Amino acid sequence: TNHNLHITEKLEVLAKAYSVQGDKWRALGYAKAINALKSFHKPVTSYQEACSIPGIGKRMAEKIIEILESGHLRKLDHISESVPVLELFSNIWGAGTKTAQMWYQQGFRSLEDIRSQASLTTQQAIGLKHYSDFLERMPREEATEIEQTVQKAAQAFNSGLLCVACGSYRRGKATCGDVDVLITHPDGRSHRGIFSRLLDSLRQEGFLTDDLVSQEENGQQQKYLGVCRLPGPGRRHRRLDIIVVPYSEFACALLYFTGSAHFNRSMRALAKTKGMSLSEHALSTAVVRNTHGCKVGPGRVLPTPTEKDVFRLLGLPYREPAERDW
DNA sequence: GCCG
DNA sequence: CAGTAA
DNA sequence: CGGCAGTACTG
Ligand SMILES: O=c1ccn([C@H]2C[C@H](O)[C@@H](COP(=O)(O)NP(=O)(O)OP(=O)(O)O)O2)c(=O)[nH]1
Ligand code: NA
Ligand code: NA
Repeated sequence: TNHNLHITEKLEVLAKAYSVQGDKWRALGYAKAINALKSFHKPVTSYQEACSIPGIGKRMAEKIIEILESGHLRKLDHISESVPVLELFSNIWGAGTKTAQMWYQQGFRSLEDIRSQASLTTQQAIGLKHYSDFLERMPREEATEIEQTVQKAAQAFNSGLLCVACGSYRRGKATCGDVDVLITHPDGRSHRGIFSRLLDSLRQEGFLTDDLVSQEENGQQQKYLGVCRLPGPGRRHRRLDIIVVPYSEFACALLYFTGSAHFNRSMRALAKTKGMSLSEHALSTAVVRNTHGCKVGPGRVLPTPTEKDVFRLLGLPYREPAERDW
């Protein structure tokens, strides 16, 4: 359906350069425009037409028309030579633009440089060991197998636990970057202490191979981010994210964890225009903010038993997970 | 970068 | 806290 | 001019 491939391919290069150099708001603008172009019904053929599309302004319009007339984009030719190396480094899990830029300034140019000379955090060393694996997407059928491994282990010590795979899986994608498993209990209390029992059970059977984020000390753990691998030959290491939530938060946690990320941001932005606030925990009304958009007063939580309730309270038509890519 |  | 991530 | 989402770990 992308009727503007020659344009977007060039804009994506520029967008990625801004992102990895840390100019996140400018990169957000490019991401907004690129999506608007991927979804326009026709080839965009004029400056006046390009401007009419939400997310495209005068500046983006004159880049589009430069591409159309000449097949090239002058700005690409002056992208810093550092950008491919910065992208290489920031694809290490646990390293972002700041770390990538420091490693670059220190003279490193390759993952061999990083391995042999760089200071690495515990997470980054795991990211580097699984560098290729964390860039691959698994078939969704393997995500099912991972969800079932987690569900069988959780339900072995409490059969009442509800487990649901979210993210790209629940949105129906053919491949998945990780598996996002949401766990809750329909009664309202038994979700306490389950992380400790769950993670121990998945470690005893050899399924978890490394931990990236897991605060197991004080019992208030909300998320586990780590690495798993199914048994047998031909298996890769896969990213696993688990969250455990109170039942009263199930609809908002499901909404958050199904995403997409841009869908969540657009929904939360709409809530803010209404004096409301939407998080993974709750939809709140009568939220008080200052002129900068920052919360200065808490509001009150609205009951949201189902995802449909959240849309309804925001004045929105319900959208099925497969329709939430943007 | 866009846009209110 | 800054950095990174979901 | 200035916001662009709202959260949870790490050290
Ligand atoms: O910045 C973010 C990132 C993720 N999220 C939510 C939405 C996202 O779908 C969910 C899971 O995050 P993932 O990184 O797993 N993204 P997703 O599952 O959609 O795609 P994939 O895992 O296949 O890359 O967390 C946000 O709200 N903000
Ligand atoms: Na990274
Ligand atoms: Na995911």
